[PDB]
Amino acid sequence: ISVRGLAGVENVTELKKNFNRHLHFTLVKDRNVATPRDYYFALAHTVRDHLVGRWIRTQQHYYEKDPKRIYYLSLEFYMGRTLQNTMVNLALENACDEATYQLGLDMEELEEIEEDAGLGNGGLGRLAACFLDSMATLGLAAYGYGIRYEFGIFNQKICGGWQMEEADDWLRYGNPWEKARPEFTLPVHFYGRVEHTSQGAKWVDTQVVLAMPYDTPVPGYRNNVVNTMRLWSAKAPNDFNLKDFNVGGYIQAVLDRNLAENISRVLYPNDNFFEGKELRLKQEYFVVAATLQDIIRRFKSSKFGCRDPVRTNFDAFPDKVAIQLNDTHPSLAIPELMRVLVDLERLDWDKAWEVTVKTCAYTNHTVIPEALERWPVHLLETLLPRHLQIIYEINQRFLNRVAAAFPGDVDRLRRMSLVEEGAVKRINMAHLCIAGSHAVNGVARIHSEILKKTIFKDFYELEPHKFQNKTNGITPRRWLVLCNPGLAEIIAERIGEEYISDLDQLRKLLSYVDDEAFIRDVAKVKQENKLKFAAYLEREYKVHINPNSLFDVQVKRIHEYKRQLLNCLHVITLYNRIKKEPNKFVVPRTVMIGGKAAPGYHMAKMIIKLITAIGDVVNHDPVVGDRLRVIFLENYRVSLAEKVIPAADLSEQISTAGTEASGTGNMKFMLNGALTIGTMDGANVEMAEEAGEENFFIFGMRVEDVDRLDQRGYNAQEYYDRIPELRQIIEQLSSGFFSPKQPDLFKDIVNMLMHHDRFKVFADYEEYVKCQERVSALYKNPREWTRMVIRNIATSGKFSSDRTIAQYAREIWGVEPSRQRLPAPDEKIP
Amino acid sequence: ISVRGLAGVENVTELKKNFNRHLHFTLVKDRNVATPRDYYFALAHTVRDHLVGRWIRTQQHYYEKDPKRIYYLSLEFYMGRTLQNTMVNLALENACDEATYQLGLDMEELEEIEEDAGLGNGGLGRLAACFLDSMATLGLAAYGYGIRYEFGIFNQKICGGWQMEEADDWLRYGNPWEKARPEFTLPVHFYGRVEHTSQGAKWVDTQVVLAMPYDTPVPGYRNNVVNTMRLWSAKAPNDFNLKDFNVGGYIQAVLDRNLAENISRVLYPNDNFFEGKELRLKQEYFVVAATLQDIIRRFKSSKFGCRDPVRTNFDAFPDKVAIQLNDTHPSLAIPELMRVLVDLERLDWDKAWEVTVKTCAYTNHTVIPEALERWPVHLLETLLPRHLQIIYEINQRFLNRVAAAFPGDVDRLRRMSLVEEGAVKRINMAHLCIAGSHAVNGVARIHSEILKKTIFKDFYELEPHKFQNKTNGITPRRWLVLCNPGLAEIIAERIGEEYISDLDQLRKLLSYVDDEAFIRDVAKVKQENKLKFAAYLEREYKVHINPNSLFDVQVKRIHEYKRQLLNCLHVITLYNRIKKEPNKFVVPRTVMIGGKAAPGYHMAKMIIKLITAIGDVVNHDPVVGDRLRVIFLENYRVSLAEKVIPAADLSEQISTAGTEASGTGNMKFMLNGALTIGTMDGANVEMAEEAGEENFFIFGMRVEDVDRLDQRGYNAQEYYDRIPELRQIIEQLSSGFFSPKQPDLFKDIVNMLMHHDRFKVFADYEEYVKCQERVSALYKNPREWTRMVIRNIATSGKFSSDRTIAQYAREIWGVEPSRQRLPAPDEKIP
Ligand SMILES: CC(=O)NN1C(=O)N[C@@]2(O[C@H](CO)[C@@H](O)[C@H](O)[C@H]2O)C1=O
Ligand SMILES: CC(=O)NN1C(=O)N[C@@]2(O[C@H](CO)[C@@H](O)[C@H](O)[C@H]2O)C1=O
Ligand SMILES: *Cc1c(COP(=O)(O)O)cnc(C)c1O
Ligand SMILES: *Cc1c(COP(=O)(O)O)cnc(C)c1O
Repeated sequence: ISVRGLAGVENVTELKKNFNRHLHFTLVKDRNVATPRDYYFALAHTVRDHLVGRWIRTQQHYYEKDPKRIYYLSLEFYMGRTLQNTMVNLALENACDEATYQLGLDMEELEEIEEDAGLGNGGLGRLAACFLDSMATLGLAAYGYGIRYEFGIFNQKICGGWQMEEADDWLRYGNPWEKARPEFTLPVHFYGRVEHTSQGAKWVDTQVVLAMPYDTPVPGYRNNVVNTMRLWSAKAPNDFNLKDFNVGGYIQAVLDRNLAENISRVLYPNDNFFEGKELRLKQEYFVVAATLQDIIRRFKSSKFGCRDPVRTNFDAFPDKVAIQLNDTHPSLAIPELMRVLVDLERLDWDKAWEVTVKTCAYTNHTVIPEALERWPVHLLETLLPRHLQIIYEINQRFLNRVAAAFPGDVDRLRRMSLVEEGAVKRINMAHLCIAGSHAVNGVARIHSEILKKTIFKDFYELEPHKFQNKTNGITPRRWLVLCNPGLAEIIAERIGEEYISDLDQLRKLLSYVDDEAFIRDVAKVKQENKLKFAAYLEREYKVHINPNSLFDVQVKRIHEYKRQLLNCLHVITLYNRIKKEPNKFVVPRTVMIGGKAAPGYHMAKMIIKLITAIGDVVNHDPVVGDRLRVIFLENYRVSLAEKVIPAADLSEQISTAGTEASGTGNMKFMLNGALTIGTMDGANVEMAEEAGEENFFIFGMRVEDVDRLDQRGYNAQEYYDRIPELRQIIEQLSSGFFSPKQPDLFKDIVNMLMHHDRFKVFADYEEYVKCQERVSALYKNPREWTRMVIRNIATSGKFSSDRTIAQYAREIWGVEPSRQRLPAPDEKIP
Repeated sequence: ISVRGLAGVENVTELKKNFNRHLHFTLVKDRNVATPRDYYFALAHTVRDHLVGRWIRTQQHYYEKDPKRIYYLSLEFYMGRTLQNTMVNLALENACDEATYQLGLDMEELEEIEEDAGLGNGGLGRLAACFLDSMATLGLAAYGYGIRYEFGIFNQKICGGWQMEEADDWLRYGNPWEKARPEFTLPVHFYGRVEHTSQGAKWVDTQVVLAMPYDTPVPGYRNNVVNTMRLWSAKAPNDFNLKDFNVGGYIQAVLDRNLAENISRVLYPNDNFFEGKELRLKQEYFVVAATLQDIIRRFKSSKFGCRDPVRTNFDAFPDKVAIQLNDTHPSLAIPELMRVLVDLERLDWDKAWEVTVKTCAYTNHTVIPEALERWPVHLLETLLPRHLQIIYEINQRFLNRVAAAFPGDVDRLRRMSLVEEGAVKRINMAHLCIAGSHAVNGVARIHSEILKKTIFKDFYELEPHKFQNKTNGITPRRWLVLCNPGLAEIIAERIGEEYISDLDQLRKLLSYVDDEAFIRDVAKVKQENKLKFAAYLEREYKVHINPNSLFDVQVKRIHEYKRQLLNCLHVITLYNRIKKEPNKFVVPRTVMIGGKAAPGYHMAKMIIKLITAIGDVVNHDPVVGDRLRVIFLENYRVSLAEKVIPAADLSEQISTAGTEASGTGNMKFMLNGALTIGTMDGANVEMAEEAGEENFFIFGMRVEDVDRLDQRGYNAQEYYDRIPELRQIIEQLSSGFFSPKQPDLFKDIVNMLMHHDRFKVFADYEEYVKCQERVSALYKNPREWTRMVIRNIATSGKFSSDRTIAQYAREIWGVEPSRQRLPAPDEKIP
């Protein structure tokens, strides 16, 4: 059937009876009233059963051996569905497929019932998910720590071409994967005030919110290792949240509990954008405070909570603990670790600081200013008074370091301060992270250089040793084996299976680049993938596409820097040329654009309306026929990505050079047989560098060109004046060609494009359509297109998160990865 | 060990492995980190497993056979713990005891970990719970329908002698008994307006709240029948509760969902008291609306949703459906059933009314005015506009009936109206229930007569056939076998086990009233019970009592009509007499008073303070010694009741004649070997009548005396003037003898007692202490005390809820009870 494992005689039988056990005992249903949803749960529970054994021995193991622990703090974990992934990592896929088949059910139909764990916005969140899978696969004693939002990223609905947001109640029917652990609930403080008494400061009169943990298993790939992702939930204490007496109402007091519990209710839907709301800040301290207590408790037991030097010496803390900050969201971990060490454990400042810096590491994910976290001092002042004091003190000592290093450089001092003066005083969380971490890293080579040359230049000069780079990656498991079994199979037919946990081995595929059978196969799976997607489209969304055309897709969050607008310009261009010479041949294309817009991002929502507007016109022009279709992919999410990417021919990664830190969708497309048209931005550089620029469609300005243009000054009128095709499009928008009933509908877009385009869309237009013409040319030659594809796939190995994690492990965490199978799952009950 | 069933070889082994299965697979724990709480859950899950099989066949059965269905609507279901009860009803107690023993655990210690299902306030709620158990035991196709509050009755804490309320988070660690059924979620409407168009009215522009059901199994006693208790939970729709667009905030919209969900958040903590809050009304319509849809859906399938006359003829509705209104809380069911039938199903008014009246029955539980539900019209007008219109129409036609029956009786008309004029117009829900039900019943013989003679006199004259009586009862299972296995065993040693489901058989115990062994035994278990309670006291609450003294206990909600104050007066009297003649012998007593006070009931909270105040004085007077102890039982609840009642010697049921509708705690004490000192109130009358007045300690005014006094006019001064002992107590309170630091602390109590005692406490004082002297006398003669006890126990049979239910079934529901074992639980998988 494929190498989804063995469909053993004993195990298929075993599976079936346990499926029935759960349907009866767990779901309390009988075959006569069971629905597909019930069947999905029975299976999920059956599958989950297989990894609890491993989960328990894994955790027990780490307790015995006591290795250094890696704590990945992130406010986002974009998990997606977990049934299939679990089957894949446990080699249960074929057996489950067989068993369910024998039970007269279609496993695939059941898999579609699982709701996505959308606890993330996009890149940053998905990265964390890929990392977890890699850390488990590499045998690291790692823990993912975050917030259990009961409402993840909103579900996107298109009404009249506009985006409509609606709550994502992903827990509505329950989550069979998580395990509530109310017995490990912890208290988290807010507000209050600071008392300075005799031997130390005291955080007093605080409001208490409780943090209840929920553990979700994270299985490594076929190595019997199952790590843990701990998500915190906010709960109100039953005392003060009722006991602070003297009138108010008993009922009201109870109803008001949903005020402390609002902390974990919903994820903020922003991308590369910072919103300074109090609820956000609360979420940030909540996950940090709870997590740290858990970390220290585990440390206090270790082998120190037995003997060792005997005396809670935190000197070994860094040798046993490593906490990675996914961006600045969990940045309060730094001053919080200090608070605990100094205020509670009573360590001297300097010893505490040494420990803190030595255990913390910070990862930066962007360089655009509006994304940078700068919290107003009055907010920190009210909500976390002691943390502010600690920050000021950290700042004080850091600046003194600077002054001593750069005597007299007074401007440098203000530039480097963690405190920003002006309208309102703010705290620069990024500066905080740099100062309190022993390593700072970018997510792509160019992005990392930009940090050193630009944004954090002063810090780099101060401590050059801190700055590193760790190019992002993706998990071959979910992003290949899971979503594209067809491709994985044919690759395995030639080079084996070892590449799934050693993606570098894909290079061996280079020697089949001239293989006639392989070329035919690679081309076949892609055709099968396109057919399946084209079907799904009519199935769940309804209104036909042509599977023979070129599948041109751009899927990612909607943003000005991502330039979906540039994609738009090209689409309109294709349309106008066809209308000009109707009876001239052109390579057919289905351009698919999908992505979510943050609710408050007006422009982004305007662009979504533009895309659908273009489709309204283009898709109903008889002269166009089936040569050009514009489709907006609704509710783009992980599960949807697993469907489009394998069916994509052309991948669009066209952000303005210097704006996309790295990107990861680009890597997803490369490993799945799509060709890339993009700019020298983020990881695109490393990808083209790995496959060879001849096998990549690069175009547009490089970072240097962008800066040159800025010196000069960007004037869009120029481009408008010299390119008639561009002018024609702009006047079509301006006159209502795409919005008849509301002719001025797109005035904001045009206005922006002509007068305040921060991402110089026009500057890259000419080179973009020219480049687009080259891909159309190559598509006309199936054999050569496919051969170029094989060159990309065979050369994507470097982009697996296993590689990324191995680097973090060795160069930052100080731990050694291991592909050693944990001692089976085998029963055991001590 | 006892007749808690057989500890079979095969089953104890089977139990043990499943206990381990759950500990591992369900709790995901290993023996090395498992805590008593974990062990409790493993067991609960193991036990629950045994009744899912029966649960499924029971429900399937009713579907096949299709009998008349009984729907018990109540806003309260005081369930308590359910682990033991389930073991008892399934004959699993000894086997589980053995198995856990072999696993090296103490079952009793684990049982104490289970949280109480406190979804009730007191009598009314517990009645519903006893009823459910009886309906299952009698094989009735019955369903308990209510609201799943996430916060039940508050947990009571005594601080400085005052009551402190704190949220009852009973779901904190999960509820292994319930089964969420999100697939059966239903919509419930609120607000909106009424449109009158061509063919009918339309309830329009309503706000939608969703009702998610949660099913809990209700096992009959050893008959393999497992009925269902369906509790509704409020959930917000993800559309409009987000989709009603045009600014507000996406985050805020999501956080505001906890506004529609507040409907099922907390139970109102009132007793015999009506609070006209909107949230209450919402809760009332919520349970009614959701339940009815479920009822009709089930009806539409039946055997009509196949064939029958073919044409949704609701003429058979009453032959297939019976809905019992537990008080007026679910009274909206009447106008709602009309709305659906008329507005949606399109039946003519008259045919709809005939059906409604024929399927509804109303149970009244009190006669005090402040407890009567009278909803302001402006509230119904805003929240349920169409229901108001229907009510007005019902009223219109009903009054026309009256006018025709009593021509010219204009005052009768206003008296009988469902609409009350005055300050604000209100709707008399009780009048509504009488008009729309075919039967109205009281809960005790005297209470039922009072209804006919007083409160509902006019209605009785109009339709004498509607009024009936159904004396309350209690379940011998929980209230005997479960809480007093010792007593149940010795009874069984003589007369067998058949009495557990046929309590009348207890009469046979009469022939052992002179049996020397029995007398010794009955006396022994009570001594053992007292020792165990005396221990528990020091264990969990701490500060000694004497097990040889007379256990004088009064446990029930704190209320003025319950007269805990009268009990107080007596206690102080005993104290004063001892202080007068220290070296005179008196029978030692431990008087225990426990009960919760509604948060807003100032007087009731003042009484709690008085009781603790008396104990402060009495318990620390050296001259008193161990002859008199005053203890306030904290957080009185079902699980606590199961502990005190079996250890009680004297039961206090001293409400002012005519105020306690029935009472059920009184019955609990009688069946557990306690003697009763009380007034001729509620079921006390029937109890004394059943055991013989010679075996009961009756005292005080009868109903007639109370009325005589009211004609005359009640003047407490008189009693104060003629009884020196009474005067002495009042001046002690007034002068601060019991409250030194705050001398005027009890001015409200004294003031009330002297000037506004609605329950003439003083009028019954003399006859009360005199009577108390007679019980002390009899306690001095162990052999005769015990013989009187045997007379009560042997004669309590009539007070089992099986009897009550059998009567409801035959005289109101029109169904025949059956003690037929359902065809085993045996596997089966169709
Ligand atoms: C999470 C999100 O929507 N935005 N988002 C960021 O703010 N930073 C992002 O991080 C990812 C992962 O490191 C980068 O690949 C991406 O280029 C960067 O924009 C990213 O995707
Ligand atoms: C529920 C509650 O606390 N109060 N409460 C009532 O309002 N009515 C009550 O109903 C029960 C059960 O029918 C009666 O026995 C009791 O006498 C009556 O007061 C009762 O106990
Ligand atoms: C991989 C992924 C992303 C990242 O896409 P980019 O093109 O790097 O912005 C975002 N959303 C989902 C659903 C993803 O799978
Ligand atoms: C039985 C019971 C009641 C009823 O007691 P009464 O004396 O009838 O008011 C109230 N609360 C609990 C906990 C009960 O068990």
